[PDB]
Amino acid sequence: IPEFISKISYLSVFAVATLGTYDIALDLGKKVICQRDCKTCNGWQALRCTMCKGTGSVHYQIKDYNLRSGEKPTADCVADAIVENRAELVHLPSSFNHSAPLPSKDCPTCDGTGAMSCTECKNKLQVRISADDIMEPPWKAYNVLKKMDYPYEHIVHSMKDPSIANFWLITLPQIVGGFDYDEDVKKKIWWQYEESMRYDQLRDLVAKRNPGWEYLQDALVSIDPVRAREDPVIVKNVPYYKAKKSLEAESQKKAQKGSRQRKWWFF
Amino acid sequence: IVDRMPIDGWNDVWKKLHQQIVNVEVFNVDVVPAEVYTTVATFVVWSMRLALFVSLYVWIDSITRPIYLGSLGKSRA
Amino acid sequence: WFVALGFLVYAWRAVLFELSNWRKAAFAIL
Amino acid sequence: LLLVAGYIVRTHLLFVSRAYSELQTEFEKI
Amino acid sequence: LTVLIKRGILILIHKKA
Amino acid sequence: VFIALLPGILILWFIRESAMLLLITSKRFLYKKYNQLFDMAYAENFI
Ligand SMILES: [Zn+2]
Ligand SMILES: [Zn+2]
Repeated sequence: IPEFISKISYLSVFAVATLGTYDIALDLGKKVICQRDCKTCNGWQALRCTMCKGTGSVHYQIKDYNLRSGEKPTADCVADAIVENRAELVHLPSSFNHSAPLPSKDCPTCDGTGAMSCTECKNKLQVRISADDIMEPPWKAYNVLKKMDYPYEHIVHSMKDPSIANFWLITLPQIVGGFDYDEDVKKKIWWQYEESMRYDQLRDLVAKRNPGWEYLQDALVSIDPVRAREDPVIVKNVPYYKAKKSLEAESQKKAQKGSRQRKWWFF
Repeated sequence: IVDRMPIDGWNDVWKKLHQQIVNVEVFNVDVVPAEVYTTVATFVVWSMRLALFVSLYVWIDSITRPIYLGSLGKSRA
Repeated sequence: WFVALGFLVYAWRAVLFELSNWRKAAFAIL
Repeated sequence: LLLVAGYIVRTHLLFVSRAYSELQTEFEKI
Repeated sequence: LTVLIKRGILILIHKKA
Repeated sequence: VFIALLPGILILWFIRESAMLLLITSKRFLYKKYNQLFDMAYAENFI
């Protein structure tokens, strides 16, 4: 009994010793192992889930319904089919904006987080061997800053002026570079600029609420689809806005009635 | 702490951040003093564990163990 | 003893880590 | 540099392991 | 700081301790 | 990276040298002890 305790303690101290040596043995390899770099997710193993844009509250819709012979397409029958999954439940992005706001629930492709992990990266090759992580390189910083875009929106919106466009487009390159443009170059710049200004001219004209503005609204939705899909000036449902405008006019009429007969009782 | 901010929302995220924020805090901790800390620290900590175990072992042992051409001169005498 | 004093003042927070683990393990054993 | 360091490490690990095993057996002798 | 979750996962973390 | 990789190599080298010293000292001590035990019995007579 005493010899066994002495032996097991004298073996335990040396077991502690060899385990401790193995700790440093793994530790030396621990700072020369790095995460394998990809080109989709840059090794971060996550990109913004584009099918929900990162918001996550995607709209849902019933596409087809296998109705029983003898029923009417009501709403409760559709719900009962949803209980037994006899209707085609489909996911619509919140990027598509609809006239009727559909139920916005969590996106199954990202489980509500808003990102997809890089499935191209595989578990067998998730680690690298390079000691690049210790010496902070110029190329990683330049790459992580190459996806920052230097967002130019602060000049593109301010650019819509003939004198200011003249300055920015022509005068600044001619002064800084010390060169002079050919007339073909200047005229092509001016033509492409005037061609680009069509959408903002039409947006300004449709913003007047002048009579017959739905025709210019359809012109806006015809000239460029993607931008017109997000412009807040364009209304999805025209009778909606028109009758709400008439209702607001009669509402301020009755508001005037209230605010004018409220002053005839204290006298 | 936010989890796995994926790749490319930041230029949109900083679109709102920069308008709400009043003061950002940026930490500067390099890698090499951290790694020097790892190696020296695991050395000293594991030697501390070894010292505690060997002291306990030696004390408990010093307490418990005392309780336990070849026929010439052989032919004429 | 002096180089030991330097090495222990050097790594104070990690030593406190390990001592905290030792105390917690001892109280869990008892 | 990394390859040289890894080689030195492998030699050191083998030497330490065999030295500690021999020390264990030899202190078990006494 | 660069902790290693098993199956070979490297996670960068905050400063120290 | 060099000064980052240095201390682990150095501490493992001290571990190796300490283990070598302990093993060699124990080897000499056990050799002389076993020879002395044999020499009480088989050599010239003893004290
Ligand atoms: Zn990737
Ligand atoms: Zn999603």
